Amino acid sequence: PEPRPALIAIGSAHLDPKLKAAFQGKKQLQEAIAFMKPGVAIDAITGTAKKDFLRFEEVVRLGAKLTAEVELNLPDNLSETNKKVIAG
RNA sequence: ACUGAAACUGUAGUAGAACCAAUCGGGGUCGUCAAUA
Repeated sequence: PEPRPALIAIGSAHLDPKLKAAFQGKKQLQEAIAFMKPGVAIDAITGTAKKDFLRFEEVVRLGAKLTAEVELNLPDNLSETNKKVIAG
């Protein structure tokens, strides 16, 4: 069989459009949405940090509400039972 | 003379080891102060 495409299209989840507008040109604020989380690996016998295993990771603050547009291009003939299966 | 489809930038990883909030100090003891007549 030929490969089926998806019935669901799912956009990228972006920050609220008005919040995004508030940020424009405020480079310092865009950086402040995220922060360094430290990361280190400990040696199991010495209980001390391994060599090499020290990392700093950008993480984005919790509380972000993002929304993505979704499209369900369901077939024209699909039954109401099968619609409710997809929704389920 | 016809939009390729489908695919999580994810997986493993202790911001930790070492470091004395500490060193010295009798709750003690005597003559000063003012300037003239």
